[PDB]
Amino acid sequence: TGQLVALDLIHISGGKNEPDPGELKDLTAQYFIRFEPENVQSTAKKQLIIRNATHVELAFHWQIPDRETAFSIIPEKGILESHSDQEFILSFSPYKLKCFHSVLQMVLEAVDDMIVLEIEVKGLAEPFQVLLEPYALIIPGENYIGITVKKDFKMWNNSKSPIRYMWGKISHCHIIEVEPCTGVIEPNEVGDFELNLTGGVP
Amino acid sequence: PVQEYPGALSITVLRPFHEASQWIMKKELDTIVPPNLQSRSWKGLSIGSKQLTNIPAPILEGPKVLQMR
Amino acid sequence: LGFPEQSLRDAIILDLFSHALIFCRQQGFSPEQTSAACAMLQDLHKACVATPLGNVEECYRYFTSVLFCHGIRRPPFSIDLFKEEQLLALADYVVNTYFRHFKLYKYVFTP
Amino acid sequence: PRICMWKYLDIHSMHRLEKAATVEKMREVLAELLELGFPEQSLRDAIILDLFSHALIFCRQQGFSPEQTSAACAMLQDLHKACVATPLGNVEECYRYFTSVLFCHGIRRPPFSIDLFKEEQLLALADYVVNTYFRHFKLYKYVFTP
Repeated sequence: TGQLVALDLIHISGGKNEPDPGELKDLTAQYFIRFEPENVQSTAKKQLIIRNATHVELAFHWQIPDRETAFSIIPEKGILESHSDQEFILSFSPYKLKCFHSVLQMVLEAVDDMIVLEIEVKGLAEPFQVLLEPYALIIPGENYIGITVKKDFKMWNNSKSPIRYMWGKISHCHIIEVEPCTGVIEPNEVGDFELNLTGGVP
Repeated sequence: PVQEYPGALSITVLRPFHEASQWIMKKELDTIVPPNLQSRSWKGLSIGSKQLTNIPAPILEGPKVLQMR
Repeated sequence: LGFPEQSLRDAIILDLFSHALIFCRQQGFSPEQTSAACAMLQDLHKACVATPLGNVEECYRYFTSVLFCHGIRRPPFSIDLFKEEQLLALADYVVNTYFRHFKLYKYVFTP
Repeated sequence: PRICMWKYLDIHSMHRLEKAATVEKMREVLAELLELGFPEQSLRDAIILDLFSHALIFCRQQGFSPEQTSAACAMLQDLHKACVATPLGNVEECYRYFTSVLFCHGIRRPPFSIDLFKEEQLLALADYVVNTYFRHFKLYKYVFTP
């Protein structure tokens, strides 16, 4: 018996894709994998399923080779098995605030009768979800010259962003210092910073 | 407590303010768009003392001006 | 476009789109809002040069309509692509040469 | 590069322009002063009138002293003439020409210059100038050059 290649794909939510691709590869209705708030380290993890109906020992080519930096696909090699479910891991790690888009082309060369399959991937990155408590710190009382006072305030980054950061103080007399000057938060990690005030101006 | 004054206690008040004209109004509904058509990312005219139920003002996470006393 | 040295019209268009690319390269439109405003300028160029008669107000209203189509969220006829500061700025664009230099482009691109 | 004060518009014409508080009346006064014809018969005169009129409008928007008014008007007219004096591409030569002309007004050394002006206003021009016209240089080139 002679066989063809039919694109039978399943979303992460179990939504099937139309046989003999008519909705999967329509230019107006190209399936658009848009992402919810995704940060820069924990990639946008989505699973797509590709169905096989033959035992052919053939390879496949993923064109956009493979995308680097902002997109990662798992696995990248391996010839599938007959009647086996080929799961593909899509990882989206944006590099900037602007929302990124990528086009993935699955080249299939078995032979309308059938053409290459195209993927649209889009994902947005939140600029900063860093919150400070208290956003204003005041030293109640009268500090004499040469007297230092330190207070601890707590910062959390409710996002998947262990982004390094710097702490710059507008001080004309080196009155106020903060430790650490530089630091690396972790995803959803909350950090305690100490601010020291060594002022002496009347 | 004051680090220098014995027994004295200094009290500080923080209040967010308006970055621009106070007379710039804000509409009752920030958006009039159907809760689902958005692209996801009663009592009588009692002119008397009807309590203005100030909805706890949305917690301004880092407001741009803090009034201090 | 042909070489800018052989046709002054292509030179003018290339300069317009070159100042398009060089300006917007900071504060930040994403490539989406980018191609949006970019086709905005091209489309209103075509609309303004569509007739030799003066059509400043009509093209102005057309630009503002398409502007609010790119500033208001209502699919499939309008997309929340630009911000309010950005959208007022976009309004500030086409106002502020393409209806005063409107006579220059009118002389150039109306046979 | 010389002092262009009270060269094309004197104090009387400027006072006439000042009494014209509205855009349309001031455009009429500028057309009367520049000896330009009706904007409806020639596009070049219309372009020149619109340029000078909007120029006066934004200069109203900021605010300065009258000798500055006449200096800026005469310098605009002179550099427009220089830009349209030849049909060949001459952006950088007019660039450097009026670069030299600035110092004849921005720094105090008579009789080649006079300190009528401030650094902030200058840099404002460096700004607005290199922003617009040498970008739109081809537009005026196609119109005012043979």
